[PDB]
Amino acid sequence: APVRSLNCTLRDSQQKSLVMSGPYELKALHLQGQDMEQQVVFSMSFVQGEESNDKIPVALGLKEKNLYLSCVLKDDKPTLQLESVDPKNYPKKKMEKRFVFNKIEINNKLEFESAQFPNWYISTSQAENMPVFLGGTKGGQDITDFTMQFVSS
Repeated sequence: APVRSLNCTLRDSQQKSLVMSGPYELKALHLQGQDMEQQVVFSMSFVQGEESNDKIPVALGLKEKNLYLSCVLKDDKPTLQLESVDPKNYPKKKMEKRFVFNKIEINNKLEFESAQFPNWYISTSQAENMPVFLGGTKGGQDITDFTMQFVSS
């Protein structure tokens, strides 16, 4: 209850929208028009962590589902996953580190760094219908910057 949330959608800098692939996967694809319906709405929560003018810790859950983006090791590799949680205990202000991302504002765009694995960012691929992932390479050919749209649902 003592958590401030905010509904929104994310679009990568290449203007791709995010959509639920499997029950636990997000995909980024060029979506437009009415078809923009298969687009995911997040509830962004301002949680506890080391706040700053340029870094704001948030948790990213799907709007009315008990599903959260979390960063864990899977094969020794930092990996982004959708994690289901107790729908009674979430969201909360002191989320577990896995669930926390630092939101960074860069040139009217956003980057989400994993608080658990520093310098690892939520990333999308140049190509479409590719899954959203955790990447340890800023710049490069993979996209780590986003734009956010305020919404509601």
